[PDB]
This record gives sequence, C-alpha cells and structure tokens, in this order.
Amino acid sequence: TNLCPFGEVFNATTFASVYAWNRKRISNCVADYSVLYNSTSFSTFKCYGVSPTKLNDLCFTNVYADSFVVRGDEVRQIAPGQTGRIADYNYKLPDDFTGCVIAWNSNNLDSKVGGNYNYLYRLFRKSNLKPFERDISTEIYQAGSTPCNGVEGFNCYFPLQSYGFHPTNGVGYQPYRVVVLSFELLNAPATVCG
Amino acid sequence: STIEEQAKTFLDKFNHEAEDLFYQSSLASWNYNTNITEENVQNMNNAGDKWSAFLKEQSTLAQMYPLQEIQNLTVKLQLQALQQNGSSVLSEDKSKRLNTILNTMSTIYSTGKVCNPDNPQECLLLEPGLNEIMANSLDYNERLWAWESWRSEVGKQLRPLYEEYVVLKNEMARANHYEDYGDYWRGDYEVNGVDGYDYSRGQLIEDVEHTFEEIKPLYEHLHAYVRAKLMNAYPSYISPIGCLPAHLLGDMWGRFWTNLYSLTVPFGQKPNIDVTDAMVDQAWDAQRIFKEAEKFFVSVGLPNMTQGFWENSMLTDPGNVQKAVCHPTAWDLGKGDFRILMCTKVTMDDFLTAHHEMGHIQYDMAYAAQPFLLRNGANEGFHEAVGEIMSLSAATPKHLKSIGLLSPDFQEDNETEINFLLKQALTIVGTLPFTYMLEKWRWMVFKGEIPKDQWMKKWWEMKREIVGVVEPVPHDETYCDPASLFHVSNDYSFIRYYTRTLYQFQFQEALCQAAKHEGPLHKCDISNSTEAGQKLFNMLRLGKSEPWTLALENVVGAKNMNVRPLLNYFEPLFTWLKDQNKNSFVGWSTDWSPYAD
Ligand SMILES: *[C@@H]1O[C@H](CO)[C@@H](O)[C@H](O)[C@H]1NC(C)=O
Ligand SMILES: *[C@@H]1O[C@H](CO)[C@@H](O)[C@H](O)[C@H]1NC(C)=O
Ligand SMILES: *[C@@H]1O[C@H](CO)[C@@H](O)[C@H](O)[C@H]1NC(C)=O
Ligand SMILES: *[C@@H]1O[C@H](CO)[C@@H](O)[C@H](O)[C@H]1NC(C)=O
Ligand SMILES: [Zn+2]
Repeated sequence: TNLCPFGEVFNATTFASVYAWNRKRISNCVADYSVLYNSTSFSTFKCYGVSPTKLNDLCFTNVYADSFVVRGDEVRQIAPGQTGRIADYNYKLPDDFTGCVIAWNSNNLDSKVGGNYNYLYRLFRKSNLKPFERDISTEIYQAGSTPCNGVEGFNCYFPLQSYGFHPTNGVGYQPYRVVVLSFELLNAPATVCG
Repeated sequence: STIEEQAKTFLDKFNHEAEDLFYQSSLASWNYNTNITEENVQNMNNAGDKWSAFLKEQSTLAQMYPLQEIQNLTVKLQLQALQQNGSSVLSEDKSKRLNTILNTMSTIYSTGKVCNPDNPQECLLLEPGLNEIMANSLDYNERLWAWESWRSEVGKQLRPLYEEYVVLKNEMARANHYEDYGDYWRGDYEVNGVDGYDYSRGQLIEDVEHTFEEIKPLYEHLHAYVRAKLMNAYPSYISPIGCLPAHLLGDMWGRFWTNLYSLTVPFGQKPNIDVTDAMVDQAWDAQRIFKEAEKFFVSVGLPNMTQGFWENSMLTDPGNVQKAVCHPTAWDLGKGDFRILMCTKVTMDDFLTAHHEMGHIQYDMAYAAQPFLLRNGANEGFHEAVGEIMSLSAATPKHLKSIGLLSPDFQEDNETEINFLLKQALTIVGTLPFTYMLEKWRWMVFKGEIPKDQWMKKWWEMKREIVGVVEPVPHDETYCDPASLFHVSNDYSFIRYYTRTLYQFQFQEALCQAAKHEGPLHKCDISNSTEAGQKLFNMLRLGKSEPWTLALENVVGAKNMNVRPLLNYFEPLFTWLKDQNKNSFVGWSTDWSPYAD
C-alpha cells in the first residue's frame, strides 16, 4: 500500500533518447493520476479508450511508462495510426493503444546555449518497427546496392542524427519531453489500485 | 533500390544536417549583428565557413545522382537546387581569379571617394555625402559635378575588372550548359517538366517586353509631367521635348524618383498625411507599433507572432554602450526562430517598415513546413511583393482612421489622393523603365550582342530610348557607368524588382477583389477580410515547391505576369496627367543633349 514511483520517471534530471527510450515497470503500489491531470503544466494529453478521470477508479496488472525527448512538431506522431520518422523508425505505437502520452515543453531544462545534442533519433532504417519495439543497433544503413562494410561513403552513413536544441528555438523545435503510459490486461491479479 | 529512393534518402539526410548547420550560422551572424565586436566577426566567419564547406561537400555528393531518371517533381527540384556547382565548374586558378575580381570590385565600390581639387583633403564617401548631395541639393553644377566625379572615379577603375568578370562568368555559365550568365540568372523563372505551367528563359524576355510596352503610356505621361515641373524649377537646363538629365533624378543613378516630390508636388498647400504626431501624443513606442502591425496581420486571419519573436528580436536601439547594425531586416534563422532587427523610431515611415518586415516574417512562417531547400519565395520577386502589399494596405487614410492615428474629421478629397498617388508613382512607376533598361543591357552584354567597343554607347542609347534619361556629359568607352550601381558591381540580378513591382499590384488587386472593396484601388484595404487573407496564405504556404506560375494563379487566376492591376491602381493619376498635359508635350526625342550648344 505504497505510492507508485511516478516522481522518478517524471522528475528525472535526464531523459532517454527517442531511439533508445527507457521503459519503466511500475507495479505493487498505489497510483493517483488526479494530480497528474490537474498539474496543468502539460501541453498535450490526448487519448481514445479511457477518460483521464475514469482511469483512476480502474486498475490493471502492469503499467509501462516510456520517456523520451522529441521536437515540437514531432509530438503528434506519438499516437496510434500515425506515420513519420518517429512513428516508423523510432517509436511505433499500435492502433489498440489503451493509454495516452503526456507532453510538456522543456526548452529551459533540455536546451542550453549552443545546442543540447545529447538526444538522438534514428533517421533511416530498412523497415518500420513493430509496436513497442526498440532498435539500438548502429550499423551503417545501406541506401544503394554496393556493400561498404560499415564506413562513411556513397549511400552509406550513420543512421542516427542528434537533436539540436537551443534555448531560442521555435515552439515546433523545442525539446518536448513525452511520457507514454501504456496499459494492458492479462490473467494476472490486479496489483495497483486504491 | 532505384535512384529515386537513394535520392530521397540523400535529401532527407541533407535536410537534417543543413538545417542545424544553417541555424548555427544564422545564430552566430545574429549575435554579431546585435553585438558587433571582432570576436563576433571571427565566430560568424567560422560558422559561415563551416556552413559553406558542408554545402560544397553535399553538392559534390549530389552531383553523382543522374537527374534524367528522377520522376518526383519535388525531389527533382531539390536535387537541382543542390547540384548547382557554380564556381567549382572552372579550374582552380580561374576560380581564384574570379573571386579576386569580385572582391576587388566590391572593395572599389564600397571604399570609393571622390572630390574636387578645391581641397583634396576633406570630402565624404558615397553613402553619407554623395547620396545627400544627390537627394537634397538643387544646384545644377553641384549635382553634375558629383555625378561625373563618381562616374570617373568608379567606372574608370571597374571597366577592365568588369570586362574580365563578364568573360569569366560567361565561361562559367557555358561550362554549366547555359548560353550565358544572363541565362543562368533567368533560370530562376524557368519551369520545366510541368505541362501548362512551364516557362522557358526567353518567355521571360517576351513577358517583360510586353508588360513594358503596356506600361509605356503611363510612364510617358508621368515623365512629361515631371519634365514640366523640373523645367519650372530649372528654367535654363531642361528642354520642352528633350529627355531628363540623369543627375537631376533625386539620387546618384536615378533608380527612384522619390526625392522629386518636393519639386513635383501637385498641391503644395495641402499637407500630406503624417500620423507621427498622433503616435507621439498617444504614447506610442516600438512595442506599440509592432503590436498594431500584428493586430492588422491577424485581422486578415494570419497567425500572430510567436513568443520567441517578442523575446528575441531587437525592436529598439540597444543604447550606446554596444553598437549594432540595425538596418531593418526580417530574420529567418530556421528551426522556427523568426526575428526582426530594426531600430524602430516613432514615425510613420518606421510604422510602415514594421508592416513590411512583418509581412516578410509572415511569408517566412508560411512555408516553414517545406523541406530545407524549398524554403523560399516562388521566385526572387515574391518576398518583396508580399512585403510591399501590406505596407500599401497600411498606408491608406482609412486604416489610419480605424486605428485612431487619424481623426474622424479628416476630409479625404481628390487633392490629398492625387498627392499620395503621385508620391507612390514617383516611388514605383519611376523605377520600372530604369530596371528594364539595366537588365536588358546586362542580358545583351552577356549574350555577346554588344561588343566591348560599344558598351557605353548602347547603354546610353537604350537609356534615351527606354527610360527617357539623357546623360549630362559625353561618355566614351573608358567609362563603366553601369558598374557604378551597387547591384551591378556586386554581381546581383536586377529583374527581381520589376517582377516585384508587377506581382505586388497583381496581389493587391486580387485581394481587393476578394475583399469586395468598392471604389478606386489606391483607397483599398485588406484589413478585416479573412477571405483575402486566406487567398494570400494559399500562395504563401507554397514556398518554391510548385511552379511560380501556379502560385501566381492561386491568387490572381493568371499563369503569367499581368500589368492591368498597376494601371487600375494608377488610373486616377493617369486621368489627372491626361488632363494636365493637354497644354504640353508628352514624349521625348533622342537628338537633344544637355551638352549640345
Ligand atoms: C515533480 O516535481 C514537481 C515540483 O516539486 C511536483 O509539483 C510534481 O508533482 C512532481 N511530479 C510528480 C509526478 O509527482
Ligand atoms: C557583447 O560582446 C562582448 C565581447 O564579445 C561581451 O563582453 C559582452 O558581454 C556582449 N554583450 C552582452 C550583452 O552579452
Ligand atoms: C514526392 O515525394 C513525396 C514524399 O512524401 C510524396 O508525398 C509525393 O507524393 C511525391 N510525388 C510524386 C509525384 O510522386
Ligand atoms: C475591424 O472590425 C472591428 C469590429 O467591427 C473594428 O473594431 C475595427 O476597427 C475594424 N478594423 C478595421 C481596420 O477595419
Ligand atoms: Zn523587405
């Protein structure tokens, strides 16, 4: 009957990259999303399947909280049935998503003078990812047909680009920390509700 | 596996690299522009060199993609914009020679200074002294001296440099499978591979010549009226049927006739509209000016400026402890960062310049969704036209009455209307013959139709035939008078101003038809009209991803330039001149010269 460690995933000093997003397994506790909804500091909370106030008096087996950093125009791609760079090559969400994403501007924390390039995103890939799949490999992406043996050359280049986050960037280019809450149902007994 | 997918991936990588690099370059240049030191210039030059080296490497990598197997129009346009090798197509020594010639011409122009032998120790440069003499002085001898002295100081030193520049640019263009450098310039308006909206590089010549043939009567009436007024001001120096002397056009070259308003005012007893006093009384500052401009722009349905614009842009003179080159410019640094750097004073001129720069910023915000290489106007004349139409709408007495800067008891009559129209015509209609003549001369020179021993002769006879301006002193072939202009000696195209002047009136007439404006066009205003705002945005957000003919059709319904809107705008002034010139001559003869005795 303890509180779920939401502060460690929401108030972490650093966030994972979008291509290497971290998944936290939260269970065996109690959770209250009322303060999370009424925080009013988040610029995006959009889901279809459960209401923010109805998911409180309803509990599941396990929950997953994925966190990463994207641009401002790239927040819309974190949603079911969406396409693009992040939806295909970085973060794929299925159509049957029972949760939604919490996004908020973080230009003051995740952007410093000169550009905060600690956040990277996968730009090219041979195919799209599966739901909840993650690819951390750094093998050189081959665009043509001639082999190049993992070196920078024609049609060969490193398949990871760093986000350039400046404090004076536009709203569509400011680092938006996205927290994705996913919920699922299995035969396991309910562990987290109060 | 085809060439299409490989080109798409290459462009996708180039976009996400060049965006960051260009953003860093622009950020360094801005930090230099708001805080000018030596280390700031060092940082700015380092960032610009990084950006240029990256661009060269990417163009080299792109040159290895055959464009003949490219099907997508957008991918083809991006690959074509990136594959412009330019100065690298020549050898190394020839490229260094060309760069040396360009820098030498730029330095000779920017550091030029000439003065009479009365005292060779004290005299001013072009910008602060010669422009003032050309604008404000009314002495024939002083203006003639300044004109001839600047010509003999600049053109005489630029003539062989400009000839070598011409032959080197011709070689560069013929190495790029172009007919000449003028063809490389005209390639900005060329559209290929699109049916119905295609455009060649001689089609532009024909369109410009046709539009100027249509303009000729209005400019002829304006020229006759200006000549009559100047002969009333200069009694012993102007002929009844002769052309206009070059040194009496209000500036060093005669590009604009704005400074002839004091000499050519229709009704001097009627004071022109000036709302600076109402701004001073109502405690208007730079922030208030820009807020009113934003309110005007959102009235037509365009989105307001972002928070970063107000937080980062320099709207006032930053004191005196630190210097800043605050010429009004609209900054599109990329990655959603738009700024305006301008020392805004509480005047009406700055009130209109604010609207101009806000129009530039709105056009920049419009096509931000386009890829990096497709973030620009439809051609080199859409940005300035979109900027000028907003100032035109803001300058009307109706808008000044609506925002409170004009009292409701103001009596808008035909006299102030004629005064404002004549000022607008001196600003606008006076530059079209000069621009057309200069671009035609440059084109004919690059095309080889003008040999070296006839440059100045053909230039001045084209002046007499087209512009109606006769040189005050006889010039032989040792002069290079065309190179005295900034845009010529610094390798800049010049037809963009003609296309801007035509497109701005096309846009204005289209929006006024969409806004259901009743009455003359010079009294039109687009404020409080979301229909015309949406019609404009439909062309704004295109960028250069579609043929400029399609972007023009998206607003005016035509696939080419149209000059009827300009005449619809200036027809009250036209009837006024037609009634005023009934007792005078309208035209000019090429035989008379100011040195003929
Ligand atoms: C993160 O810290 C802020 C400030 O103390 C607090 O208001 C917020 O509730 C914290 N986040 C969570 C999930 O508790
Ligand atoms: C302007 O530049 C100088 C030297 O580069 C620096 O010392 C100064 O702090 C700068 N001004 C501001 C406001 O930062
Ligand atoms: C060109 O590529 C873009 C990339 O998404 C695509 O949207 C567009 O339909 C393509 N055009 C053609 C004519 O294939
Ligand atoms: C626009 O309409 C509003 C409301 O009718 C009015 O207050 C405002 O003065 C109008 N502005 C212009 C420029 O017509
Ligand atoms: Zn401008």
